[PDB]
Amino acid sequence: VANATKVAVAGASGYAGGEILRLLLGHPAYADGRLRIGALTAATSAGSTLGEHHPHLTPLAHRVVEPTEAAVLGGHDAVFLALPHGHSAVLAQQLSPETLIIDCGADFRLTDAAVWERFYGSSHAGSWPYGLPELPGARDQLRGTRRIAVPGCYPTAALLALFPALAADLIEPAVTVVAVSGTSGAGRAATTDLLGAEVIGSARAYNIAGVHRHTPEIAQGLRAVTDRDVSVSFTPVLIPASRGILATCTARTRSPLSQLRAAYEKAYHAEPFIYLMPEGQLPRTGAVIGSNAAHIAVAVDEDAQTFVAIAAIDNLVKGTAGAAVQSMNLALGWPETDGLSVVGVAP
Ligand SMILES: NC(=O)c1ccc[n+]([C@@H]2O[C@H](COP(=O)([O-])OP(=O)(O)OC[C@H]3O[C@@H](n4cnc5c(N)ncnc54)[C@H](OP(=O)(O)O)[C@@H]3O)[C@@H](O)[C@H]2O)c1
Repeated sequence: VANATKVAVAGASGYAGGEILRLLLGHPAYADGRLRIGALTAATSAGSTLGEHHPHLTPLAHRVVEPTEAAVLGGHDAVFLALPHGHSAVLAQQLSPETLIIDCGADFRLTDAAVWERFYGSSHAGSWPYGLPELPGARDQLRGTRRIAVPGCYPTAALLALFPALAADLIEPAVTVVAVSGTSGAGRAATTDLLGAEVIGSARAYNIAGVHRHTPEIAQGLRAVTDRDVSVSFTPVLIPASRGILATCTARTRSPLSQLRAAYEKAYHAEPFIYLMPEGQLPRTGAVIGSNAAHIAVAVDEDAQTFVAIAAIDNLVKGTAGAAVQSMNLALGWPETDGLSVVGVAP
């Protein structure tokens, strides 16, 4: 059990960095003095105050953003990396080795070098314990870890929706995922196609037909629960919301619905963040915003011989920062649910 942890956040001015800070402010270790918020770093934002970026985080508004450098990041027991991929290997190498390093990007997520290279165009750096505690065998690798690779947002929703059925061998291993997402998932770098005037009142699929980099990440998590050949058709759709992922996940099945439901019960009955919808209810992203919860319902389309699983998460909490803090709690030997509410902020 960690006694006193001074935390830095690299990429503090971005959405993921902002959300880590929000959750750390609400964490009971912050309140009782055991967790201390240190250096807040970025690139070009350095020299500005945090309030200029995250006006919702008023207790920290006056903090001056510092450059993202080893000298600034030194002397922290834990360092969150909330930066675009391709910096954390370089950066992680510069930090004291015993630092708990929690990487929100993709660099340490994937376990196959040829898959990595294909989708990311660089040499594979390797892999770190995957920050999705609810996956079979995941929680054990996170306890006492000094290294965490936080999952992508879409794979979190897809894996939670699909792994129990596939693990029980109750569906075919060719899965289809169509997931809608709020725009905060795309980050805070200004581009035309993320402007409000463009996104408000409009929906669009993007990176379709296997080009999205989260495709192999879904396939990897699934391959860990079955011996069968997994395929993934993944289509992300940007919708006019700031937060939220609703993943619609399908696969061929000939199994009774009651057996599929039993597989979800077994997987999730004692998982505090997973909420199985009551009969006749279905998830909505509105219900999970600002919580670390995933709300899940499953069904069978008999005419179509198709299993349907719906999963809703907050992309910034269970999809990113909440996953990071949940995994942090595990790494430090603190109660896993600390700082992480299952109650949504709705309407
Ligand atoms: N947002 C999500 O829903 C989500 C979900 C899953 C994973 N992630 C991951 O989180 C990471 C950041 O995403 P985001 O959505 O939070 O992006 P973002 O909102 O654009 O913020 C990016 C942050 O990184 C900083 N940065 C950029 N280049 C840097 C550099 N060369 N050195 C140091 N800092 C640099 C920026 O600083 P400046 O302000 O100075 O530019 C900013 O603080 C990505 O790897 C992404 O894959 C995000």
